[PDB]
Amino acid sequence: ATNYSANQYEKAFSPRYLQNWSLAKPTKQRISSHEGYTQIIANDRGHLLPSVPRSKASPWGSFMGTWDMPLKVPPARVTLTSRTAAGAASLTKWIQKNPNLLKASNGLRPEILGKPHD
Amino acid sequence: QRECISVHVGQAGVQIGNACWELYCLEHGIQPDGQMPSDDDSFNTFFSETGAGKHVPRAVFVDLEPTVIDEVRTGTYRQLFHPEQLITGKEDAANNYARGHYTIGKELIDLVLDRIRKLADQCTGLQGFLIFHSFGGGTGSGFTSLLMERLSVDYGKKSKLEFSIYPAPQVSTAVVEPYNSILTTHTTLEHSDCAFMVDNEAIYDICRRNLDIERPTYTNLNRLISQIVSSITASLRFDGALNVDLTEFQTNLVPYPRIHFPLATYAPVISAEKAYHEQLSVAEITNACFEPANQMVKCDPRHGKYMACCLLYRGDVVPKDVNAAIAAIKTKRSIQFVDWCPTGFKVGINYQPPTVVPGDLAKVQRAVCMLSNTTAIAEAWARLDHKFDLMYAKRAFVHWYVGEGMEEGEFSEAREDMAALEKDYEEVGMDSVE
Amino acid sequence: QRECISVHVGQAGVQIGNACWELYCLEHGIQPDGQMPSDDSFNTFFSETGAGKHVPRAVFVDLEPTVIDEVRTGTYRQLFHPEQLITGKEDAANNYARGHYTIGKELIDLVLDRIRKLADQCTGLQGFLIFHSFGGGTGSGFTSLLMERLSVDYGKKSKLEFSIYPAPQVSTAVVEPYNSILTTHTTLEHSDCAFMVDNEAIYDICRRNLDIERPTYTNLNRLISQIVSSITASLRFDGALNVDLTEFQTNLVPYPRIHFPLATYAPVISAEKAYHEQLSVAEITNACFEPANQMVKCDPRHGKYMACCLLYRGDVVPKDVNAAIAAIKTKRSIQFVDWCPTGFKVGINYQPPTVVPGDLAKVQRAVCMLSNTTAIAEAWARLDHKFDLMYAKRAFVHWYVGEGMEEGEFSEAREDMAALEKDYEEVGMDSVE
Amino acid sequence: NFINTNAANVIMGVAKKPKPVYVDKRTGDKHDLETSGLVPKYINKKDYGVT
Amino acid sequence: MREIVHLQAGQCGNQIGAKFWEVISDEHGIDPTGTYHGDSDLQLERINVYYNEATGGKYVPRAVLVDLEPGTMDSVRSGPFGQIFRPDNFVFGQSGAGNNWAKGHYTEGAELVDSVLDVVRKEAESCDCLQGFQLTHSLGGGTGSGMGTLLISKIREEYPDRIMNTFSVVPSPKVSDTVVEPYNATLSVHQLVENTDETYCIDNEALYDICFRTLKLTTPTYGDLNHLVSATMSGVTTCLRFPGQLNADLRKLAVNMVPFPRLHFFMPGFAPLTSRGSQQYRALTVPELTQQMFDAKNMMAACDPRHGRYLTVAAVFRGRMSMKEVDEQMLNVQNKNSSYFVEWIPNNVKTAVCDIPPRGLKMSATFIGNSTAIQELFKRISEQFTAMFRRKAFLHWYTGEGMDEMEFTEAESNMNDLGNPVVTRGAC
Ligand SMILES: Nc1nc2c(ncn2[C@@H]2O[C@H](COP(=O)(O)OP(=O)(O)OP(=O)(O)O)[C@@H](O)[C@H]2O)c(=O)[nH]1
Ligand SMILES: Nc1nc2c(ncn2[C@@H]2O[C@H](COP(=O)(O)OP(=O)(O)OP(=O)(O)O)[C@@H](O)[C@H]2O)c(=O)[nH]1
Ligand SMILES: Nc1nc2c(ncn2[C@@H]2O[C@H](COP(=O)(O)OP(=O)(O)O)[C@@H](O)[C@H]2O)c(=O)[nH]1
Repeated sequence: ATNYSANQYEKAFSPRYLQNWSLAKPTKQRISSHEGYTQIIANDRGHLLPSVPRSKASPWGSFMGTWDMPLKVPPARVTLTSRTAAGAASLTKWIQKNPNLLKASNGLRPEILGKPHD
Repeated sequence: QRECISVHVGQAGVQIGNACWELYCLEHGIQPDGQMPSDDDSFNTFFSETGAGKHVPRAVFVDLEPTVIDEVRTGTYRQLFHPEQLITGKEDAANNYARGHYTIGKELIDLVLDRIRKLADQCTGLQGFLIFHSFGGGTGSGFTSLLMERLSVDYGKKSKLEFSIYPAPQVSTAVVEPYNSILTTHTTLEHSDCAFMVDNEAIYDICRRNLDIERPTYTNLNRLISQIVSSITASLRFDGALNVDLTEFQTNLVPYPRIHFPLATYAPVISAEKAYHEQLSVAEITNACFEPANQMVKCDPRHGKYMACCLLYRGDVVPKDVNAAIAAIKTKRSIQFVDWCPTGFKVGINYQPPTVVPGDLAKVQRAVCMLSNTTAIAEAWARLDHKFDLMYAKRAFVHWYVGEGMEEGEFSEAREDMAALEKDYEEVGMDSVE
Repeated sequence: QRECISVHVGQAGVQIGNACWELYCLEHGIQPDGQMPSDDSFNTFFSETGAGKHVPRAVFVDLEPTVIDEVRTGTYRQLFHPEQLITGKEDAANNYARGHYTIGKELIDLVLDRIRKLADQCTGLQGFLIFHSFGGGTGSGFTSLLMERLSVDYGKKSKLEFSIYPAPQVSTAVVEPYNSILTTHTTLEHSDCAFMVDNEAIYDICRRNLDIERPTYTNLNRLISQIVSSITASLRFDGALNVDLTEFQTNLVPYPRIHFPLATYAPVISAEKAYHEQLSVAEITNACFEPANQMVKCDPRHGKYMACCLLYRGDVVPKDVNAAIAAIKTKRSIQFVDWCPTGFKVGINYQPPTVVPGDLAKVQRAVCMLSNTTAIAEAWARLDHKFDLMYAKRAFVHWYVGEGMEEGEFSEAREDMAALEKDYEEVGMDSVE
Repeated sequence: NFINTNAANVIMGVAKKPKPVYVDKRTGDKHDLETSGLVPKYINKKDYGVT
Repeated sequence: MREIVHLQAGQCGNQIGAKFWEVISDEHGIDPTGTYHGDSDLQLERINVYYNEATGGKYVPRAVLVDLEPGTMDSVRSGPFGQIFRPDNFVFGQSGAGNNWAKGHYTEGAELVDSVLDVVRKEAESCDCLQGFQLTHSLGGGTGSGMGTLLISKIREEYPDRIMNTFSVVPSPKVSDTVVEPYNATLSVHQLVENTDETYCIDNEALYDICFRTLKLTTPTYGDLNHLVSATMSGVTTCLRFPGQLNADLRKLAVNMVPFPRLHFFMPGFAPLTSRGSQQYRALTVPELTQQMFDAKNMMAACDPRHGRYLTVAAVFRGRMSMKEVDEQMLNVQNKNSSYFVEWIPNNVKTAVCDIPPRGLKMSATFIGNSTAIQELFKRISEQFTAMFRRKAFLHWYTGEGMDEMEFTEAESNMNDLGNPVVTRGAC
């Protein structure tokens, strides 16, 4: 699945318009045109060719469930406005000290906006 | 296109829930069977037609202990709530936040988040998630935290109000309440949006003096909390003059990041006999919401300054009489107001007159509900701290928490951030002298 | 011209067949005494003989009496030709060997003959729907023997293997691990689509969605029967997008080996919970993905989808099906492999699911998904771990060695099963470029 | 001094890493997580993909 | 032929424009079903300025309804004149603005601006000679302010030579209706100043004063309050809708009231207003119309014009009336009150006099005043904004939605840099 774009008809197939309220997968907007053939990367059984520098993520998706998630979960929203330097540092180090929540299918996807008073 | 998922968590919740959804029903007609006795679409804010003419409540009652939810699965409203929306468990949580955010609570989280998703995948425009709990109990303080945090992971920056029963200013029905309360505020300080607070001691007096009920029980109180949930959601169910949605209460109240603890206060809470002698006029109803003897959270609003107050006039309220009242209350030098808030009085004038449940309260053709964020809630946080410390000093009743998954240290980090909260109310109070 | 022959094998298959044919006889009116009470849609499953009698195009085969010697004295005795029901005289006694080498090479001949006769009275055969338990002898031993020869004869002809797979925890056989590894080594290059329906899963689904705390193998077969009646509704009833048996393979099995699709059904309500539910195309579709409504205890979320085929039987307006698959293609909980951009087959029929006096309710719409999740790696890993907790101490190897299965096989079998692990992993990795 | 002994006991203790149990039904039916197949447990073996 | 595209954004914009469409449907003879049921042929003569033709004599308003919460449009549809608009012009989005200018301008409203501009483009190209746009909104709060000014900027970059009239409900001096009205008003006025060609500022407190002191209403509703704004709306677009002598359309009015491009904020006024105890004491004449016009009691903005100088003044009359009386009255008011008018503009008043009054009266009069007194409104928003912005109060959501400190600093500095040219005319 790549979740392509229907170009003109996208306000229908937007996530919040199809009654999906959880943070959903994004849609790929610009389609890139390539030319010529594309070489084979695998074999008949589906195993990758030997040269082929592979990825580093797990072969299965990182669905981090209710027992694998870190305790004291960082908030989804953080805007660092009218907040002190110490509290801003505490919140930023919190969301940076929880790394695996940031890189997950059922991840956090935080919004880090604003700027504390020097 | 104005639905509101309600997650009632804990005895208090399941119980305020019974009261809240009874009012919801009598208001739109939905009988104690779903089938509306019509022979129109307003009900969608809380109900979901199956097509067979059955309107199912949009809620998820959750309680690690049976009993409370089970009396709802065998009572007048036993055919309204879809079985899988009443999710109980097997073992309780012994007034121990620990076994509500760590052990006997992280088991029901998966299924509740599941049900919440289905009740969301049927909404054409969710407004928010009204979570009702009690700051002082296993599920009330434990499951809510876990639920709130996990919600934020999914539904990210989506509204998430929190009607709550704040620890009492003297009564209290537990010996470990103080702890659970401080721990809860910490895990929800950054994950909740606008948590409304109603103290029980307060409603108890408001019922002995204004509603002539000498011996009030939890039901008399619960039913008044249902009238407040009505006014907060009335605009998105009935027509009015100045509609107020559930995304504006987070903007026109919560001032700075942490500070997010508005207080509730109702109007025309009179009692038949004492209503044959009252013109319950917009002014009277408003002046009353600012009287330091009606604030449904014992916290004399005089010992503090107002930060933001959003009034909600439900009924026959001439728009002009509202502007007049707010003016009068502003002049009165008794009521105070911070300097960084010139305009601090928000107004919502709906039209549907308060609904009368065959039970108590008078039939008023006008009523207001104020939701101010007074800096006078600081006294409450200080009192909660005196308590937390009087015990933490001897690490009393902590064995139980370390006896679940709460590393002793967490207790410290909690009260330490509660001290930060108190220091915040001092700054947001002081008025620039420049 | 759209005929399909069923080859129910083993007590498991002979009992899944009872329910299946009760539903098939109901769908097309064919009475228990083979006589449609005063159109040609039964020809997919029932052939009509001169004397107005619709006989079943099936071959119930058990290497012992009993199971089939109860379908010949049951309420459906004047329906099955007294030759289709083939019975042996000594069970394979939980021994793939006593079902692929001993008591079995003495029945394959007759079985293939009855298959040819039923396969000569068919203008256009869509394929052979086989039913076997991946645990017992006949279920493992014979299914293999049958599949191997079925290939030699009907070559291209499809061979869909509906099968009961070992469960995560519960199990009614100590020699199950072995038998399973063995059958999935011979039916890995001679089968086609192998739909797996674990019991623990159904047992759970029942208690949870139907409120039947203590179920029975019947409650199960009935639900497995509705799954098969959904795969073969286009070959009989009318639809907007019809899917032939030949399709369920092409558009599902990615690489030759990965031929083990999973299963799941929708509206599994109990005529009392269905009074508070809307059962809309969205509700039914999102439920065919929910990990709690899957027919093989395995959370697909901890895996990666490879090719889901969603069938829709009932009043499914096309745009509904679209918005549904589209909302799925947006939720993060569900993730797909990179090699499969388009990953959804859609079959919209019109015949509302039939009600066989039992447990489920009459519903207007209902779906059945056959996903090829890579989350089934845990199953092969678990199954092989057990085959290794035993084939290390050479336990219960004397039984198989004494009926044929030259010990050597156990090894070569576990080796291919280790390749199954590798494939599933690699066929789900990614490329930085 | 029992105040100091109890305080030291609660200060210097690690808690559980509690056992993961999940509830599937509305009633409260508990099931262990590892033994059920709804967890990655046998993926991370030592004989995966190798004889 | 001239056309006006009517935009209504926000709850306040939707309700005011709904009452305005009721007013002008009564004036033109359009029933709630959408036909013509009238008496004079002068109503179809210039009906192609607010109404598009359809099949079988249907007249449909050329209005775009915009709101990020589809709840006020629901009441508008459920009202009397609900089945008159296009269902395809009901551009809504499922969301909640929450009274954020940031959320109405830099987020979710930006997900509706494309559909809104599609409908606006369709209505604009379904015309012969478009003259401009009439947007109804409230500065205090979201949707009307944020999304409204986003459409203002977008429609201005699409059509740079068309008259843009913004009927804006400004924040009130006495009480308030949204906490963050200083923020919304500051940002929305910052957008309005370098954009629109005409801005009519209506204040609700002034509406209450003209409903209690002048009309002597006992129970005024928002229908009543919206009706007088609707009356000024109908009065200003009169010369291109009904025949008369000395016609003045929107562009002629803009030319004759703005001396400088930034000084386009006006103060509307309607003055056939009489109380229920006093319409039979009324002494109907053009001089009392001038008297009840110019006095600081019927001003619909909370800015006392006696506390400043009139830069420019317009009066659009509506009724068969003599020219000597009108001309002599609007020379006489300037000759008498000499310190309330700027001396460097000799005869700083315009006159238009159409012939066909509103049905029920015989003389009507719409007042437009560009005066120095709007310095009071902009200054009041300035100290409210400064008191809210020194302490970074309620800036939590405005920076959480994406905006910055410099946004608010630039808005306040621009509103002060408009407060300076307003006050420089009081000291010449
Ligand atoms: N209105 C109302 N308030 C309640 C009710 N029950 C409890 N409360 C308040 O809530 C506080 C504790 O309630 P909860 O936190 O919900 O109790 P719980 O979480 O269910 O924990 P346990 O029932 O003891 O296992 C008490 O101090 C009461 O003040 C109720 O039934 N109705
Ligand atoms: N619906 C249904 N399923 C069944 C029934 N009996 C068994 N099964 C399934 O079949 C599996 C075991 O089948 P097998 O071990 O292959 O039976 P077998 O090969 O005939 O072995 P024996 O009975 O000892 O001769 C069980 O795990 C069940 O899942 C039944 O009566 N009805
Ligand atoms: N004249 C008039 N003003 C209204 C009406 N309804 C609301 N308002 C004004 O609208 C202002 C608030 O509207 P606003 O917050 O912008 O609504 P929003 O656009 O949906 O966010 C209030 O100050 C009211 O004075 C009406 O019917 N008539």
